[PDB]
Amino acid sequence: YSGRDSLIFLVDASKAMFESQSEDELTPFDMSIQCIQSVYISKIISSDRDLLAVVFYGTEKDKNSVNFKNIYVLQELDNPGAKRILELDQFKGQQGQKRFQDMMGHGSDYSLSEVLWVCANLFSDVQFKMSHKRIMLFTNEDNPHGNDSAKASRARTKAGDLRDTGIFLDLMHLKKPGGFDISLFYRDIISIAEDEDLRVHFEESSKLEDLLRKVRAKETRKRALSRLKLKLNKDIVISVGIYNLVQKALKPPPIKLYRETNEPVKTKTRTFNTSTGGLLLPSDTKRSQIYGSRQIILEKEETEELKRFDDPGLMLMGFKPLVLLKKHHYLRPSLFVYPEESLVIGSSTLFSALLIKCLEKEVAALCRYTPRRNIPPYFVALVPQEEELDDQKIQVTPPGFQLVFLPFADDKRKMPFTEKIMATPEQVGKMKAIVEKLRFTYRSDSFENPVLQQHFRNLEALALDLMEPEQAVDLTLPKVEAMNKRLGSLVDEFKELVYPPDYNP
Amino acid sequence: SNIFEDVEFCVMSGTDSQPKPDLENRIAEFGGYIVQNPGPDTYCVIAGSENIRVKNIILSNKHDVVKPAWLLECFKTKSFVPWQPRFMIHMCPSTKEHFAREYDCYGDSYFIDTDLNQLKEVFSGIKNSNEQTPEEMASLIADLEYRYSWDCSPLSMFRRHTVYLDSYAVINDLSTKNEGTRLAIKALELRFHGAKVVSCLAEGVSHVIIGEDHSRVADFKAFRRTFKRKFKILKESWVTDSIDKCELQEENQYL
Amino acid sequence: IHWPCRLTIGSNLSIRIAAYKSILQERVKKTWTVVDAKTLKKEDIQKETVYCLNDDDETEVLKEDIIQGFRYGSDIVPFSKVDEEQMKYKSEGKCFSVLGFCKSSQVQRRFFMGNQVLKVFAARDDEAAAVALSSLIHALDDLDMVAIVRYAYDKRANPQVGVAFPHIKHNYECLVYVQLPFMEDLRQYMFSSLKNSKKYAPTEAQLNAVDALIDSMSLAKKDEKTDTLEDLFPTTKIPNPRFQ
DNA sequence: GACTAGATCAGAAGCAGTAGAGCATGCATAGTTT
DNA sequence: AAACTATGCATGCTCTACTGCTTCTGATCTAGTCGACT
Repeated sequence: YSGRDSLIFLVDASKAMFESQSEDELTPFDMSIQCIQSVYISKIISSDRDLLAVVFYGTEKDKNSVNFKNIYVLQELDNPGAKRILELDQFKGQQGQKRFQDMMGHGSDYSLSEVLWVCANLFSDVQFKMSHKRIMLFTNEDNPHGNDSAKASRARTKAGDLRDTGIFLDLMHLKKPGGFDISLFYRDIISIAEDEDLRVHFEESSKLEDLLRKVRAKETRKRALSRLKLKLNKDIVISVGIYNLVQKALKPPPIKLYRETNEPVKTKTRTFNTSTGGLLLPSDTKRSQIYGSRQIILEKEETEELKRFDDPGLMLMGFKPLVLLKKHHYLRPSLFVYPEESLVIGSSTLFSALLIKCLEKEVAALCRYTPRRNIPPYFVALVPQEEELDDQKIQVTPPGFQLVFLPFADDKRKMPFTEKIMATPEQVGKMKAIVEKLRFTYRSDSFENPVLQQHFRNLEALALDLMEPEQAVDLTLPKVEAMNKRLGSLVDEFKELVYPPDYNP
Repeated sequence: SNIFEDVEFCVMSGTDSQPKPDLENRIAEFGGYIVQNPGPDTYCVIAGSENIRVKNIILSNKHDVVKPAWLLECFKTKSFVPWQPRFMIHMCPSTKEHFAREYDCYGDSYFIDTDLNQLKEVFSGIKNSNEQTPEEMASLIADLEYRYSWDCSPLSMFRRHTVYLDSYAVINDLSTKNEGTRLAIKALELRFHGAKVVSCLAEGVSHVIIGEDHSRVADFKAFRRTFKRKFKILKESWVTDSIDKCELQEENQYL
Repeated sequence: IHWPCRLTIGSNLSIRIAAYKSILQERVKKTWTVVDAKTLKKEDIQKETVYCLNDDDETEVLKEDIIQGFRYGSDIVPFSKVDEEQMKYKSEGKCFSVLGFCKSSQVQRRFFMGNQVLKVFAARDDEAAAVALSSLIHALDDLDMVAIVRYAYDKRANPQVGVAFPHIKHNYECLVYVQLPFMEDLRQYMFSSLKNSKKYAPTEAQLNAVDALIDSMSLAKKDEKTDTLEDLFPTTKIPNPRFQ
């Protein structure tokens, strides 16, 4: 996946879209606006490098690069921002609905071929490389050109041309009084038609709920941290890329702005002699270390040379049984090693053979790791990983090697001496009962970082000028109420068995 | 025309009739310095909406939040108008101390008099409270009227004359409410005109009104004997004449 | 040093515990000092930080005229430090709460996060706490379970979700705590399958050669006197060569 | 010839992640004074 | 014996360099159209 993502929102502006069947139900136009705003927010948080556009068709006024009638391009393909979100929200309310009607109009003839043509023109106007070209059609009508067949053929031809070009189109059908029949006219326009999505739809599209589900997490495309070299011998060599399947999430770095005008300010640093008052360079400086009364002076190049043992890469040392790899011997997050094949040919077969043989023998490959030049070597273990996929053939664990850092002697610390005190069988049984009561299934993505979520919510409130920032419920709390209600009298019995009455913990 | 001379101004107005750019341009052209964020030099920040930034500024008691109406009025008169509690959404400790001496805790002043609109705004600022009681509130109102000689009002004529009406067949019994036609309306009007009507005949009753039903006259005449203070039985014509003439008629002509 | 806290399973049960740092990367504490080339003195070197606007004139701004802000995509929104401190997530410091108990198989090493491993013992000179902790450890070991818990060093420390598992030795018994990843710290990378691949299918001779290489390079010996695996190249006991 | 187009390949900016340096600050524990 | 002070440590924050990967941009080669010439 190389390039950017392009999304164009097509919101129909017919009379039927501006009417609500039942009370306490937002009109389809407002629902589309909210969905667009949610998508904009999700794109801003996850990846702001993508391009989003908003185009309205069926309006009285027209604004297009070709001067097509009855089409308005509210926002051209550009990176999302708070200004576009506010502009969309301006039409959110009923007063916003009136403003949209006054400044845009509604209830005019339109051609699907025309909107597809303007969308294609917008796509062709992007100078950046687009990995995905997508269009979303928000419309509750299923038979727009029911009074004319030539327009239907023109729309079919335009949709076919867009499909051939590589444009991927979706129809976000909304609620209709009578019902939505995709099989009537839109079946031949959607890029992919599902067999299930054939019956008449009397409710909202399921995609709308997914779109409205805001996601707050940065999405990073696949990228190799380093294309290192694995050397089984001074002559045998292969190339392997290193990836970080797990990486700590940090909030975006702050930026300095000028209070008076709120503009970026450049930060610079300089070094000069207090006597000569002239600029100095790193090559005109020495590093000093004072131990007691003695002073030791070394050049910067010498200090860099201090931590130089071997060239960057991985050097094989041997194979060790997996039983000898302690679970508690953890120092840094593990990495993933996968064959590259873009540098040396024939490495993939060797990697596969090594993986299968290590899995059969249950042996991890011990190696010396030097991620970069002038970096002290470390001892790492590569444990083979078996490609694991859950139901419906979705991968959950890729095949390769898991690189785990083995702590050195210095990294280990000695604990204070303690006297063992065995627990009686009754107390162990009570604890077993408590644990069984508090049983729960764990998954890798069952918790959210409260700090990052709160920061994102605060930034959203600041940018959109919202009244207050919606408090983010944190799942990291132990919800003591439910645990107490579930345990019952087990805690009291355990305290009586273990804790003496005159303890007061 | 530099009434504003080298003054730092922070505007943070959102949803309002006049948007931010117009206010910023007017401030800039009116010899005034416009800054997007507040600093130690800024002396007041304009806010027409209670957004997150305004709330944060309010919580940090180091700046004054002013409604946009203050700037609009300043432009209207082309002069620097002194601050008032109406325009101030927030008050820094220095400004709070300054206003405390000159102005009452509410939006009212001690020196400059008050007008109809100003008193309406002052009453708007004070929010309703429920620390009073009907009986004590009525007593306080009566004392206030008596102290300042407010007994000449037409709707407060019956302030100091409690009236009990024979709307119940059995006295001191709420379950025997009668379906009278004239009596109910007369009681309603009497209570409207400030009179006090009590469903229970207690020692505090001072006047009694009885309609065409003369059967209960003997019962009232017997009851009043035990009472330390004897009430008076008056016909329905007394109250009607009082309303017609807009003053309290003498009861001797209707006893 | 020891970090004291209270392991709480609910709102009533609480065990006084002390946590030490069993494993932590060692770094040189002495830092290289920049000195002048000629006089070899730190006094004759000064590092200054200055800020200027994005203009040719290079307008100078005082350090007190700079406001913190954040990028929201195509625009930058100011965010004052005081405002951030007021609006930042706040939680009670020094909390060690057991969120729940899960099968040890559900927690995998590859998901371990953080740069430290904690060893949790019972409070010193406390018989009741020691007995309770021993009972909990034995129950977890017998049931083959680990405790998903919430850990926070102090008020400022960001809350963390971690896994504590039993560690029973004849000399001593304790709990071993290692941080776990959040849903935002997981990367979803798709890798092409190697078992079903046809272009990179090794032949039987290649597999036999790899098996011979693995057998020849084994670093562990099966001592038959006790029928135990002895490590010939233990890398955990070797000191860090950088310090030497 | 001349030019403008078109394509096409080599260098620079941005990003991500790591290490090394210096500090805020609060939570614990050892020592001194009343 | 209790209150105040001292050191000591840890962790999160900020900056500056360092390296490696990905994407955008500027310099360099040819088809077509018009024109010049013998």
